[PDB]
Amino acid sequence: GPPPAMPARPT
Amino acid sequence: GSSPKAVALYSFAGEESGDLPFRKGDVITILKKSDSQNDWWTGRVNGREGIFPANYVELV
Repeated sequence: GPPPAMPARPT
Repeated sequence: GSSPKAVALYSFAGEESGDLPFRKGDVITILKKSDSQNDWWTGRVNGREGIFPANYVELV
């Protein structure tokens, strides 16, 4: 499969 | 406890100057992490230090 969705960047 | 290093599962190019680019299979030294893989960690690889998506790596 494709590379996965990334997490939101850190605060 | 958590491994000192992780292996990249997928390539990551980065988008901004503080990001940490790598290719699948690269061995990253983890310098700062959290309990979550749905987060960004800090690592050293390929001559750079910076942040990257933690779901892109597997702890060794």
